[PDB]
Amino acid sequence: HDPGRGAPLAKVVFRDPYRFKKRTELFIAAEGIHTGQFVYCGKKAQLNI
Amino acid sequence: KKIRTSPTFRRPKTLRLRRQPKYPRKSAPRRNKLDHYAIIKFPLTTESAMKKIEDNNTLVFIVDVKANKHQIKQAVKKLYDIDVAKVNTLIRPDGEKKAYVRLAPDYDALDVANKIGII
Amino acid sequence: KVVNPLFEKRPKNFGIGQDIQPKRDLTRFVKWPRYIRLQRQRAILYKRLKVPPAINQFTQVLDRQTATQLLKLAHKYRPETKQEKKQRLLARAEKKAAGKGDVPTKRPPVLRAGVNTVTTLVENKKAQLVVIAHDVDPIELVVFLPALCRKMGVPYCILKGKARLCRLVHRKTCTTVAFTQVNSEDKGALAKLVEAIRTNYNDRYDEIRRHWGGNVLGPKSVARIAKLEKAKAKELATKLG
Amino acid sequence: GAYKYIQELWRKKQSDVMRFLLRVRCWQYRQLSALHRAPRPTRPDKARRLGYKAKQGYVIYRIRVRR
RNA sequence: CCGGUGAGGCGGGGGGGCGCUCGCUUCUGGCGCCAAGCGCCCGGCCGCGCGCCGGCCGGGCGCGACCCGCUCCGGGGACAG
Repeated sequence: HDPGRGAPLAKVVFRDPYRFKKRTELFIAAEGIHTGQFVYCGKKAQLNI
Repeated sequence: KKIRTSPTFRRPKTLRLRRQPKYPRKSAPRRNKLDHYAIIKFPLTTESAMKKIEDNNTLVFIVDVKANKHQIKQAVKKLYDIDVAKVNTLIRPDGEKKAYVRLAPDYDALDVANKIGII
Repeated sequence: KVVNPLFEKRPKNFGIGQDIQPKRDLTRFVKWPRYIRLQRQRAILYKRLKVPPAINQFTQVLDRQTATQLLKLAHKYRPETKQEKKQRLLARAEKKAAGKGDVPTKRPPVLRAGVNTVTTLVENKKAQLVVIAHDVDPIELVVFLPALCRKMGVPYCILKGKARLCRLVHRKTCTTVAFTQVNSEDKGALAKLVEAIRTNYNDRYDEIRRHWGGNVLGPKSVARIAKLEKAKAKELATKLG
Repeated sequence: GAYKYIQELWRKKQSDVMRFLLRVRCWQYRQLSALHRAPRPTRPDKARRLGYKAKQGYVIYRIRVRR
């Protein structure tokens, strides 16, 4: 929960495909998003919430 | 053929030489103004100091404000040919530094106090 | 056997979502310091912009085979350097009254270095061959000079590198070099060199004046416009013909 | 000498050669800092006329000012 | 002039092939780096001895991880300013 913002945020952890490290981003959570869920991003990503 | 592994260009480390002056900035080094005689001003002969010397087996001196406890210990050792257990210092509400010099059990504070002249 | 069965292969799939990418060459994607980017972008601009023929003339430089012969001739007439002027002066001083030394003897022919000196002896029709560097940092130093050489009938050539031209003299750089006079041994070689030089610069100066140079787009834009032109041709390339 | 030719060239600023050179120089200078040391005089003839001499101890600086 | 980045794979070419297509990853709150393999060389020790032969120890280079390029990628643009 972000103070001053009604919409909740979601922390998503990726892996950088250049260095051995785990990147973390703070997206805006959409309806139906739950913890322990795989979310994809890219041109070939499927059409899911 | 040296490949740029990273996309960042940082400043290379160049050789830096150590200073080798042609002449010294000043002709001679400054003589120390905190010698073993300047640090110790005079022993304290107050009634409280007298009782401290007689009972706690310590010595009370008036010391320069710039002196450290190691300097006080070494100065007392060099001056009075004594070995010090510990030194407790304080700043009096007049600008002078007061130090309690605890003497080792081998030596007696009363004897050295008689030798230096205070009693 | 010489092969241990424990020796496996373990290949790496360098794809998307697989193990991390290898440390490839990234010279194209380096955030270079501002001066490197500036010195590359000024060359890019010189390629893009319509360079006037006065500056574009120095892009036409003498070829390697003629340049090496020119340097071979120039090395013979190098000016006196340090440690040699003093030796000559001492030789003349010790011979002041030793062998009846009047010292009128001779000054051997030498090269000419400065722009001022070369221009002065070109306006007087004293020079026979003039060599001009192409990479002077202010181009304004040598713009008029090819036109002046053509007007005065003095053959001129453009040589690669001001440092290379200035290595003939004993300094870092030199703008131009002029052959005021050469020894009788090398007069035929000089004549051949000036004959080869003046058939590329002096007699074609009108073309050089009319020859603008530039307006060359980058390979990305050129490739894009070529793709568009090929598509436009394909619109009517097999349907009609 | 070449200095007379350089001065006469610099008097014809409206010409294509001079305007091209001035535009390139202006872009290069605009890509630099507002005050930095220039190693050599861009206009040797003008510097000589103003009193500059090619000797050690003579320094020039390029300064950018808002119009 | 604006945005992103640790300015990390931009544009062309034929290499690669399951079939234009991609740098090959979508049933799950796992792991993933600092190369394996191949090939060409160098130095020291030892035996054959004709030694770029073999055994041990320690290293170098290339493919693996395609080639060439001129703006880092994009978005505006003779206009915003």
